[PDB]
Amino acid sequence: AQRVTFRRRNPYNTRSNKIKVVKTPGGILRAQHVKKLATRPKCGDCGSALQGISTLRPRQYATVSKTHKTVSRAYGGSRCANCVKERIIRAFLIEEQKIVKKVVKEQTEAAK
Amino acid sequence: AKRTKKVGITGKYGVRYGSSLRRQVKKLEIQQHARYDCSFCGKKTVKRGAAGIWTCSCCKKTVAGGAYTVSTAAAATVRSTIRRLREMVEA
Amino acid sequence: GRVIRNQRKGAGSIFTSHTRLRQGAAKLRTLDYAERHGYIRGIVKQIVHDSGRGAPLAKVVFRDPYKYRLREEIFIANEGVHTGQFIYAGKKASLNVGNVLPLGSVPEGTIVSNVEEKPGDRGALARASGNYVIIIGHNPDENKTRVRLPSGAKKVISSDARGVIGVIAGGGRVDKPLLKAGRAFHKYRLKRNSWPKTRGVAMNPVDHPHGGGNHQHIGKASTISRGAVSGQKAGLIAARRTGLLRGSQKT
Amino acid sequence: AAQKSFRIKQKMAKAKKQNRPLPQWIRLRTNNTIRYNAKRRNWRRTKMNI
Amino acid sequence: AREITDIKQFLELTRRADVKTATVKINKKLNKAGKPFRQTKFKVRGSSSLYTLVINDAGKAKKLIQSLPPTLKVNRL
Amino acid sequence: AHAQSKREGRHSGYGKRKGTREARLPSQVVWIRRLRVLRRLLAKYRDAGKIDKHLYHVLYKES
RNA sequence: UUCAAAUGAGAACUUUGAAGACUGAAGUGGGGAAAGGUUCCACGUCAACAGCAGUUGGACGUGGGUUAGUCGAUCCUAAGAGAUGGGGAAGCUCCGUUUCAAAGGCCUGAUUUUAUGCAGGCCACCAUCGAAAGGGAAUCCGGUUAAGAUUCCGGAACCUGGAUAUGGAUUCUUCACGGUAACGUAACUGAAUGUGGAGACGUCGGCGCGAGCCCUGGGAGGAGUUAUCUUUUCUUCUUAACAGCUUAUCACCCCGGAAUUGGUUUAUCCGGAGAUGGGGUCUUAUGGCUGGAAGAGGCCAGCACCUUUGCUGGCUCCGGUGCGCUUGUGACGGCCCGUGAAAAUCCACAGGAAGGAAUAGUUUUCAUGCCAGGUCGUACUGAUAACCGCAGCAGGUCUCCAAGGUGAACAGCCUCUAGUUGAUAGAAUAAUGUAGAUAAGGGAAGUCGGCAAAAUAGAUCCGUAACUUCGGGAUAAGGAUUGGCUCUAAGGGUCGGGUACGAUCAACUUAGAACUGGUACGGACAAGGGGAAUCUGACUGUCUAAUUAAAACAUAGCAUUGCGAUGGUCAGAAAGUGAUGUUGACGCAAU
RNA sequence: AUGGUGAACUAUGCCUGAAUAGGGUGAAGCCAGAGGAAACUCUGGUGGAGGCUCGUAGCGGUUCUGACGUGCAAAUCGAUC
Ligand SMILES: [Mg+2]
Ligand SMILES: [Zn+2]
Repeated sequence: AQRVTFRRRNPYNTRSNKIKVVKTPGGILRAQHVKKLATRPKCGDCGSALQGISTLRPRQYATVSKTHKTVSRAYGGSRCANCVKERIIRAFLIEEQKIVKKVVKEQTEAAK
Repeated sequence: AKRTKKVGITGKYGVRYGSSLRRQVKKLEIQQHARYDCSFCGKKTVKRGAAGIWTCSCCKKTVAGGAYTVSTAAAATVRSTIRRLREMVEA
Repeated sequence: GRVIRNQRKGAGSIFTSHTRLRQGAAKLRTLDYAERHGYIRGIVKQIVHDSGRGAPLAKVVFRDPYKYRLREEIFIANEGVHTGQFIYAGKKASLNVGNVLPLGSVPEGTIVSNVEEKPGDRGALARASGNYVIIIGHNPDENKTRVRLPSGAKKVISSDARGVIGVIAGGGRVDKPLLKAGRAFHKYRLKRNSWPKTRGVAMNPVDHPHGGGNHQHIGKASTISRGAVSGQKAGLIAARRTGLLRGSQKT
Repeated sequence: AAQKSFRIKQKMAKAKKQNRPLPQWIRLRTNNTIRYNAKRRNWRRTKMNI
Repeated sequence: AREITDIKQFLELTRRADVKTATVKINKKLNKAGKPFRQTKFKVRGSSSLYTLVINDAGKAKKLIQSLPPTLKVNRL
Repeated sequence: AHAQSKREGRHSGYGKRKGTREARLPSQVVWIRRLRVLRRLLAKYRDAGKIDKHLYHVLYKES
């Protein structure tokens, strides 16, 4: 039934003043201050959290290696697997449709 | 069973604000919280986020709309008026 | 006496606008060169709520015609506009809702919103929810267009003024009674501090023209002249008639 | 307060140096009239207003 | 603050030219209720980390005591 | 001693109650236990094969 | 409050011991913010102050005491403040913060007379100040002082910046491979430019999980009671930051193709845009194991001593339960004419500039190895005595942690930890007072007036009118029961079958029945008096701080009036000036 | 009358934080059942809405026209609310 105190001069229950009670090897209960939780990175278009990427605080993405921050595929660490598939599909169909419109319209003008 | 006879969604107001004023609100609250039909994915999943903003939970599509119904009647007659004026410009 | 509440609003000390969460300046696209002779296609990214107004706003994205850049626009969403749409902005752009077209290049009877009244203002009349403009008649030579305003006014503006075809989203926002004092509290928590309103007749004579007296009353006519000065203009400004509206507009 | 600016703590050090009675030998001076310290200040009687 | 399992790496790490001290600690542990054994921990002080190699076999543990280089300052406690 | 005594049913009469029936034990808590037991029972029957998906479905809606 | 001892000239008041008490965890406890400034601690000491006293003190005299890369500030921006270029103003000064400015600076080259002239390209934002509760790089445990510690000591870490070599990785297919895939790894060239993400966000409701505490069983120790009983009551059995491995609801991938529709939540949503099912991938909150680390801390036993003092031994283990309390977190739902900040900073992606390989090259997003981390703050109180109230003032002053019982209850009452036992005392018990109470018979006759007081009161069952905007009124009104003890019944989890039941374990929940007593039992505490009407305000809300809380004001709803921007309304001495206005009649302004 | 100083009290706006037991009632949505000349009506669950309600902390300040009224206090104290 031991009671704890803040270990810093901020007395108020603000967002960056979170504490949790642990038991130290001294047999006593201290409130140890905890950092804010990290939000996952999101896809550019869909906005869903994209898997394979570590969830860290923004400054902590500088001391982490490259394999934790991106996936192999094109637009890897930024876009979804299916969104990358979507623009792969979309790009092909209408770069092939343009060269269909290109040959179709030149036929109409050539007839006249 | 049938918990209320006529107050419906406006039971939350209890005995306040007058009977007629409670049933103006009931009509618009019924529409603004109703689920509407997705014109892109074909599902009954369109919900109001905020006045004029109707997001379909499936297919994640947002359409601009009226305050309390997805498509106001005055807007729909506009969409047909533009159409008939359009189909004659390139007639 | 003392200066009165409508006099104290011009100091703009506490009577300013609340603008922390307001999205931006919802203007039209600029009339640089690519609309006056052709068009340019744009995409709608997201339609979002705006604190302070009841009409949603759209984020319309265009490609920069002079740099490898993706300049984004803040338009007032037309009812019907959806995320993922394609938006065409030019002179030869089609007559479809969501497109930005000049008044002189649209047929008579067209429904247009977010309409400049001087070409290049990037936005003007018919901005509020459920409001639109209609073209009445063009004057080709000395180019002009005759249109009707949401107030019911007929206004002639330059034929090259622009406007998004259709009607602003969010129509009928006012058909719902707030039913509650505190509902008006949140309507004006994000608009401005013009709520609540003590009556001027429930006041002291030092504080208002209408204050004082053994009974709560005006005392003199509440219909006030144009030539009245700041301090005397409290009541029904410049009223031509008053009473109850019997008859039509008679405009 | 605990957290304080250097101005405040510097000016408190000035007021802590000055807080003690008259030196004893000064009243033994020729033609001396100062009988005690008339600017002595205590934390419970009057505040510094700094 | 790190663990290493292979004895091969410990002998390489103990001649890392930044190692100055190392400790040998004796712990009386209990594997089964039938008989206790002696668990000894070999620690080496690196410039940034403390590698603790835990050895449970008493015979193999003894072979590692004289396997350390003579230039190493070994602490036994 | 009192805790042990309460285990045989003593000191639980009408004169020993100050909170309502709901306050002492919430009704929604009672239903949650009821509905979860029936669902762990129906689900175990499908796994054992003692029931087909059609009978399992009607009782779920009955339960 | 009391008894005794010590000190002293002197003790109701100081110290120590003992006894009796209180605060009772939204404390009379432990920390802070604002404020104070040395009040903190030691020694000496009582002329003055502590409205009695005084040997004591927040007093007096003399001194000691605040140790940081990691905690803050320092940086960003918010509402705002504010230079400049200018424009007014006789003028002190006012406007205005990107405005009618030639407004600025980074990478790479070229010469190694060499400073950076000179090759170039890129850039158009734009002073600065403004939060010790916003945003934000990184430290934990144990020990230590008279007084300081996430700052000292010991140990063990991490971050930023900067030099830097080795190992590793890769190439003659010049700048990696594996998996159908979601994706993985120790790395695994990528300049300008552009795009994306994190930073980055409401509140309430219930539900799942974690942490600490609470409760509890066995065992190893210590203490208490023991006329009697009690395998008994109290108490110790702990594991940090950081690191490795593993651990996940959600989400996603492959197969396959669904009505006799199925799956499924406490809460009803999802599936031919691919359901159920089978198999996998991922976030690492969180949990487990291991390193740290038992060497620390805790609890005991034995042996010496003026002693600076010690030494040596053990044990520090294994579980259970939950609508419990507090707190964190997840997936959802409700709500809005409310939809609930900004920037610094950090990362990723697209793009292909350039540089590169064979007797040899390249990567410092892999590991290890080297050096530095400035300045100011840091003691103490934080309040019936350190702040503000003329004071050591029954007032005021923002916040964190929160044990057991009764009980719905961070109610009221009792107790544990911790802290107090402070408020001038002594003797008697007149009147009159303040506060607390009880009264025969009557029951408002008192009084302006039931003012004051009394009565009712918890819970369970029964029953409930007029009227009504159909939501209420309503706990209407009005009845019964309530303890203790001995029982009875029902309400769960997990394991057991050739491809009905049995065993084990564990919650208080309800209902019923006998018996029992001076008819008692929400036994203290806690806790609505009710009804019939008239006037008035619709309601919730707000105000005369310190004589008026209302029929006043507000309010929704209703209605009117002005204005399309060369405008309405208003501000300004003036201005290349302003508010609404980041606005646009479903608006703004005035009634 | 001239020139200055104050929003450390208080008023209102804006910015950024923070706080708020335990009960009663039981709105939409959802499930099942019953009566049924159909039409439709009824019942029991579920759920947890409201500028709802009893009532703590908090914020306030109705009555005793109580205490006090050369006070503890230049506005406090107790009960009731
Ligand atoms: Mg029939
Ligand atoms: Zn859809």
